[PDB]
Amino acid sequence: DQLLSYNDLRHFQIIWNMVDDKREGVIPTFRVKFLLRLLRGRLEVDLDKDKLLFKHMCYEMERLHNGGDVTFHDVLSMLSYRSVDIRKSLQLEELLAREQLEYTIEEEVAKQTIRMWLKKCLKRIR
Amino acid sequence: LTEEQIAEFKEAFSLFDITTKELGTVMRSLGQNPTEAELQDMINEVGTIDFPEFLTMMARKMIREAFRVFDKDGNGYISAAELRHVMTNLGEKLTDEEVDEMIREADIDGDGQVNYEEFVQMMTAK
Amino acid sequence: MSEFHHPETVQRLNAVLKFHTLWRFRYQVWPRMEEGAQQIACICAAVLPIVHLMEDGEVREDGVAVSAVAQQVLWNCLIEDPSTVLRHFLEKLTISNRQDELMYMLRKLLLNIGDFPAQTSHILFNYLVGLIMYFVRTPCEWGMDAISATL
Amino acid sequence: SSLAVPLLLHALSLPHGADIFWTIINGNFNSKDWKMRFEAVEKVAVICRFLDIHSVTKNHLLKYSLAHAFCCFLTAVEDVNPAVATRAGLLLDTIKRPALQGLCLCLDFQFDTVVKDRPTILSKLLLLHFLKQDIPALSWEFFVNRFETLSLEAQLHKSVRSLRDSVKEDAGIDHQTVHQLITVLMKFMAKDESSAESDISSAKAFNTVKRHLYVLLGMRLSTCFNAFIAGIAQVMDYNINLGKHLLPLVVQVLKYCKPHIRQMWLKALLVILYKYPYRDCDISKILLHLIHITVNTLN
Amino acid sequence: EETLGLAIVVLSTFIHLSPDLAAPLL
Amino acid sequence: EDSEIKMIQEKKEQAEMKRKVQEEEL
Repeated sequence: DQLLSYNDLRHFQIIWNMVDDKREGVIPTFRVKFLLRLLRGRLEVDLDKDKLLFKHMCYEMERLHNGGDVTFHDVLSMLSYRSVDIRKSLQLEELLAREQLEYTIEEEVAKQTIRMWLKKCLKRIR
Repeated sequence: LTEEQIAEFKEAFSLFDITTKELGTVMRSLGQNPTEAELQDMINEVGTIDFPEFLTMMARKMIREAFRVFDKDGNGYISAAELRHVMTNLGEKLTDEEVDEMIREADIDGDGQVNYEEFVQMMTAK
Repeated sequence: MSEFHHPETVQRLNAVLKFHTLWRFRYQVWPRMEEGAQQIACICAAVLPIVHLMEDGEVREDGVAVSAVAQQVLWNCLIEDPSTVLRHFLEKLTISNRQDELMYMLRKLLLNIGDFPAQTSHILFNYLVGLIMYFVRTPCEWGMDAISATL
Repeated sequence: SSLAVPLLLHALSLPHGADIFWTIINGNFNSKDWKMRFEAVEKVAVICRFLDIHSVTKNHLLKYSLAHAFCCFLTAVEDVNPAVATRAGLLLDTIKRPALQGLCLCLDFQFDTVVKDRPTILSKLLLLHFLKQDIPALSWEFFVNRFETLSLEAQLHKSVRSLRDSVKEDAGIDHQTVHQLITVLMKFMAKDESSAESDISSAKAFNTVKRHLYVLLGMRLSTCFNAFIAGIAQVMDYNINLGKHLLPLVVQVLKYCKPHIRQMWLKALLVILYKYPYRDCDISKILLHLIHITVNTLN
Repeated sequence: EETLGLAIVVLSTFIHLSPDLAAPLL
Repeated sequence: EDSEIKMIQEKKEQAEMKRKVQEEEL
């Protein structure tokens, strides 16, 4: 339950084979955000009630390539990080780089939320 | 919704216009290839499908304390030149006329340390 | 500016001990005034004569002093907190013309005593960083004067 | 300048010359234009850095003129224009240490002879210790020479002008100058370590400082005791080796023969035992009397 | 006066940090 | 944050210096 077993890994490769149908190995620009919308089962995450982690994962998916493509060896390692408790099961260089990335990406999503709120004030006033 | 989203999901939803099983074909012409569970999760938030309800489901799929991201000394106020030069300059399209309209709806006090609480209060005056 | 330009030392010593006694009670008075009457400058006017009296001296032999006692009462004036001699003091630091002699006195005071704790120096350096935070808040176009005044 | 300096030192070794040089440095240094102050501090720096030690020790008013030049040089460190202040501070660095020792010896001679100018000189000397501390601006031989000079100024019962424009008798006043020297002494031992026991030199000097610090400070209407309590707390806070070395003589003289000085008194007895192995016999017993004094001098 | 109160405060800390300095068995 | 990589860099750096002084002293 703390780590992804073979049933959850099998569910991830079924949903990867079902979302990538054109058989070359990549996910294109148009369909990177539509990948985690239908993950259910033992990794049940919905559109509501988990919005902060939703926007956090949504910003983690579009930071390492500056948009565009994500490959078959990046996203599963990041979910493998996110699906386990990282406080006592991680080492010092990786934990320190992980908490620095977590702090700077939390600061960046705070900037993004206050920026879209400023946009919302622009459209509300005018 | 924005007119980009209105026109986009208009031309997405006017191709297979109600019914139930056409939702997957509209979304398949739109890019995703969902499951039956994802379908029933969309229909379990509210088969009959209309144009603004489809718009809201797609948007769903994708305050005062906010300014404390942009405040550091904790006095409850933020300098007017600093708040202006990070509001209109740090990225997206905030032109000089409409940010002059923002400064005149935000710095009616004019002290030099804009009271963002006063700003938000006038914002919801309606 | 006249009872401290009053050239008798010990009357100014009485006045600054009165200043220290009112300096001891600067926190009691948030509910001590009349309830309802809360709803329905002393620093900058005294630090100059404090360093003026530091400069002045007299041969006090009857168990009294001039520079030494003034040194000790300025210490006790700031033995509480470096920020309580800054938060009630940074409000009155906007006049550049005056600020030149102000920072000049502030140089001469630690030039006079020279031996001081190191926690207050590190926290003053931290409050200089706070001044730079204020600079981030109020960039203007200036800088050479501020960095000379600091350096 | 290297050619000009022994000729000018030959000129100032004669009568009528020191007055002209006095008026020259007065009109150059006290000017209302800051460029004259600028040029005066550079020129007095160039005279100071081309001087010798034993070549000056025969003429009186040569030493007086060089002392006034040096004290105006030290006075320009705190001038109101920042450029002259930073220039005097950085140009004080570029002086060879024998010339600064000779200048300090001339200033100590002028402190020894002239009477009415002892307020200012100590302030200048404190600035000297604050800026150029590698040269012994203050040392224990300096204090024993001033101890014998205040003894000759105290236990015994001119024509030159006053250098106060350079900046601008047996009971109290000489004793107040002694007290002022005690305050400078407490500042000295608080500031530096001054290990007189690390060398075999200055053992008799430091020993003479403690002996006569016992004798002339040991008569409860003086200004020395409260300043000694005001100083020894920072002494014990900053120094440890000489602090432990001098502690028992501090407690021998505490009551050998008052609100805020009681506050510093209890601060003193607070820092007597914070890191210090005091533990002896016939001395710790008086701490029992001390808590008796917690019900004696309060009662 | 708060001076005497702070005197008992510092005698209090004086004995709190180390009992051997003041009245170990006295 | 980045005070870890500099330690391993100076470790291999002082390894190169001790290799160099070992190759030239003998």
